[PDB]
Amino acid sequence: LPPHYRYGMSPPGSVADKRKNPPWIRRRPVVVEPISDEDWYLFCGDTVEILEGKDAGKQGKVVQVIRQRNWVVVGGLNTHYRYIGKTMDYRGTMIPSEAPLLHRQVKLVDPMDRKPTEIEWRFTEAGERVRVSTRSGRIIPKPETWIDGPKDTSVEDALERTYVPCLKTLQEEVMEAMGIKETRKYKKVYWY
Amino acid sequence: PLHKYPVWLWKRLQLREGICSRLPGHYLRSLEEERTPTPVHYRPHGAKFKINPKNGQRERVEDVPIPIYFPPESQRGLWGGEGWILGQIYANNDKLSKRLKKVWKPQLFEREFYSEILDKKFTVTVTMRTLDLIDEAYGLDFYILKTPKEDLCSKFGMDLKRGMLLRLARQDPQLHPEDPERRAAIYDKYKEFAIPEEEAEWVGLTLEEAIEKQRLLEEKDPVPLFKIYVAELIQQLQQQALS
Amino acid sequence: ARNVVYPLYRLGGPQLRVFRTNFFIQLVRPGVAQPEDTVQFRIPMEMTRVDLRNYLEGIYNVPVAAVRTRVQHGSNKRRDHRNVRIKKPDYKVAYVQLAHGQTFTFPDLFPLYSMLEEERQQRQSSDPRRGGVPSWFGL
Amino acid sequence: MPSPERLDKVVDSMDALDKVVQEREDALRLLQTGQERARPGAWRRDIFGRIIWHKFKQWVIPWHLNKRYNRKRFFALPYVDHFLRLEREKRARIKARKENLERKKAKILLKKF
Amino acid sequence: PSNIKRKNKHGWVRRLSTPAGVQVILRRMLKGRKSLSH
RNA sequence: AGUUACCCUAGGG
RNA sequence: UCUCUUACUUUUAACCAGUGAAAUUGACCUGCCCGUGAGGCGGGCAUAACACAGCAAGACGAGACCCUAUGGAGCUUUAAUUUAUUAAUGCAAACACCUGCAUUAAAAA
RNA sequence: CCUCCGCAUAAGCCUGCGUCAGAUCACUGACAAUUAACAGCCCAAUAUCUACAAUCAACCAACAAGUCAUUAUUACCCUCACUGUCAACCCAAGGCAUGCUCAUAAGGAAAGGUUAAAAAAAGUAAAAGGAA
RNA sequence: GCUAAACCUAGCCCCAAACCCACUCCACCUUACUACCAAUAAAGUAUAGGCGAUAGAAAUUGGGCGCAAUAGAUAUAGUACCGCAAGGGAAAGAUGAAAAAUACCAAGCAUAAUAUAGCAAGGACUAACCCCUAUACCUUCUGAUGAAUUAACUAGAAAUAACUUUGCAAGGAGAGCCAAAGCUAAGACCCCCGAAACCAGACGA
Repeated sequence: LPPHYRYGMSPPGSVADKRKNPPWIRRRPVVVEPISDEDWYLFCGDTVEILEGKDAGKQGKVVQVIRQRNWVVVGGLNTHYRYIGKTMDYRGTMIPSEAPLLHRQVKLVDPMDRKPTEIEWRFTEAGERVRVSTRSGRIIPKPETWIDGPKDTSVEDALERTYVPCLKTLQEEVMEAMGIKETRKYKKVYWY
Repeated sequence: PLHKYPVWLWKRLQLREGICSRLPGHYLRSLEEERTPTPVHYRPHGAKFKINPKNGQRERVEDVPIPIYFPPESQRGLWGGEGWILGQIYANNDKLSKRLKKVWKPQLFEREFYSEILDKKFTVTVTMRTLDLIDEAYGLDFYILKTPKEDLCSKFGMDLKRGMLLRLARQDPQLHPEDPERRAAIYDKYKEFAIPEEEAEWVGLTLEEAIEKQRLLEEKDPVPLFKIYVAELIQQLQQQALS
Repeated sequence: ARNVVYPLYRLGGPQLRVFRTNFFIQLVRPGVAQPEDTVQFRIPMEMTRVDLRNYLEGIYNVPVAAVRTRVQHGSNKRRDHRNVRIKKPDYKVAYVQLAHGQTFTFPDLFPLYSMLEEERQQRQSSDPRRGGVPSWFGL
Repeated sequence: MPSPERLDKVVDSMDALDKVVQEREDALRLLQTGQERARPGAWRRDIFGRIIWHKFKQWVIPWHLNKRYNRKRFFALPYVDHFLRLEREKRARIKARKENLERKKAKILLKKF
Repeated sequence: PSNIKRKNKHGWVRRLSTPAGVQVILRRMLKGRKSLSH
């Protein structure tokens, strides 16, 4: 993907993205404040409080994070209205649409105080690093079966250790085990 | 922008960088020397100062060596400190005449000498001046081990020098077999220029030749990790045993 | 194997063996009418005819009677926004005639909306006799 | 395509298998021979004066009677060093531009925030 | 037009055959040309 | 020192 | 060919439809006679506005020739002086080749 | 109704009127294809042999004097790999090597519609005279 | 109201600092990208020179009053394109927090063709025209040249002396230099485009 490529709500490869960002656009880049990977503290599934714009003071859940633009999409909040399925003769159906919010316009919420608080990333003996609130010494945990198929290896077969560490190459082990015999000896050649 | 270092310092920087840095110190010193070859094609001034007849005051005078072009044939032979003078002249020694190109070539003589220390008849292209420094130095041997690199200005001269100095350093019995008294006589005759063998090994080497020697010297087959690990395991067992 | 140096052979030397083959293959539907015993493959450029025969015989236990190969030239007649030519890669086509009177035919592979559709039956299209007056009002 | 993810998964699995076998091969080679690479090679200096890693090929005859090999020049004549210097200066220019542009971008970032 | 003629006069081998051709290639490499030869 | 119908360039009539 | 041109056909052309350049262009509300020095000045005269097709009298549009430059280039020589050289000689050096110093020519500046 | 063109190979070019879909006197995206017997791609050494043209090659007929070949000893046992193969095409804005057909079995279309002015171009016919 | 206009930021420039680059596998000197065979000062002083145009020592001393898409790199790229080759060498983009929300201004025209007469105006006028007055401009001659039009770009660079204004004053000046009111500091003077040639090294014929 080209440099200064503009990240948006549609995923970087989608049809809407190829339409919005064809291979020949050169727009003004967006100034995103550099937040280190270990300084980020809003995750998908997090409950958050909205400070700015419409829906200020309402609490929601982080549905998507676009970390390339310090963006959090709070599901059902910061919402305008758009029509979908606009055909030639049908106006389509109106639906609520979310606009991204910068991380500065969103705070995290304690599970018992239910108030917006600042967060630091403190080390814990049990867990090497975890979030903590500032107003209180409370940790905020990170939020969010199967059937084996005809071509899925069982865990019992997958984890079995059949490897005996030896000083033979795969070629040699396979030749010995497959009973391939070779009496002809390699005649050394010149390398240069 | 600007370079950190002047461009003429880049050769000197390179000499301290890699395999050049790993060369013997004495050889790098020999490369570093810049001392001036003795005047051959120009007359040096008597003194540093001189009173000119024009204004009658004393000024300092310097001798600016005339550039000498040494054709590659000179490196095979043994000329003096002399070679070609690629210059210009005025048509009839008058500055109001045209300027026209001249080359001054030496007179080459295909003479034949005998190196006693190397005990060999060498046929060499020389100059009359070479014969003169031969006479003043009392022999090809003394001439070769006396005359410095810039005054010799010959690769063949330095090959002879390196051979001679190695033969001295090695105390080599192969000069005159079944003839020890003459060998000792010749070897004592040149006790003055006795040098360590390591120093004699790198004498007269062009820089590329020295790099080639060094890269041979430090070329070793990589020792297999098997014996390193075996020795480490043995050492650990020794440490555990003493516990 | 592709993208490897092959050990050089000299007279009376061991057989060259490949233990984990590196080139992969697809059998594609012919674009034209072909005999019944002919199977068409797309094949890497380095893979030879003997290699393909041995590959099928060994890995897939397919008895192969004949193999033919051609190199298909990909088009260079298409350009970027920068008027720079875009290359469709060249590839190798193999035609494998099966042995023992066998036959191959290419198999017939490939033989949120609720609310949108439920409102799609609730058009209640504009009545011509109303003449543009909104139908929402109960008056 | 019905499910294109499993193609990527198969490719990743085969890359993993290649990595595992290659690790074993190089561990054994380091143990027995001490060499770090399977193919012999050297640090040479081609006609254009640049240092390259020449990888060796397999031949039947030794190199001194190899007519084609001896046509190649693994040395640079003194007319190359000027071009080497000019390339060095071109690289220096590109680096200076890059580092300066990074610094300007940092200034802009600090201005906005 | 002839491919033999073209590769004979302006090709890589003909260029590297002489110091002048090596300098042509070096000039083109400094300029950043995509095609250094025929 | 001649010469240019091979002359050439900047201008002028 | 001409006295001496005529008829026909095709192309072109004119009109209808589609597509659609270029040189050119100070601005123009762009007349005639005479005079001065001519669509534009002076004196007379004329004079509603508006296409399309024509014509080619005027408006508007190369190829030469001479001179100049304290501007070039080439060619020929018995311009300047010189022989860097190349061919010869003569003399030095060395025990003929190679070198240094002078002279004579061709080809040269 | 034209055909002085055509069909192959070479050279050159490089997917450049195949299918599906779309936009634009009235190209883009996707998919598909040229399958070797033709043609490229050759040759184990060491010596040692290679005077008498072609032209129906027989006379004739000559000068410019010619386009062609093996032997001895030694070594030798594995075999059908690789590559070109498409088109309405190239070079310039008319030219093009070779073979085959010498009007075609192959290949094409001079008229966008009308009118029937001038001038212009080409063609045909022209009394009497026939270079004025 | 069409055509259009407008936009800031990609990047770049000059410094400082610091001495840079170069083997995933594979292929590449054969027709390349082809597995494999015979500081400052001394000082513009001494000096050199058709002693002239000019040339000229030494001893000695010690981040931004930057550009911001015709700019700034040629650079969106040494790409497209041109050339057999060496080689030459471009143009251009702009919404917003979200696209998982689609007005007003060049020339040229249109709305809206024209009416005796004439550098197209000026004086006027109740009144557009009618009346009166009015030889386009620039350059070069003493008094033919160029230009369709719009937008952008586009052309005076040197402080010796002197002068003015300060400082200090027989001294001035932060070494060196000058001084018979001088010395120190400042200010203020010297454009753009446009040959044939010659030389060096390549590339083709």
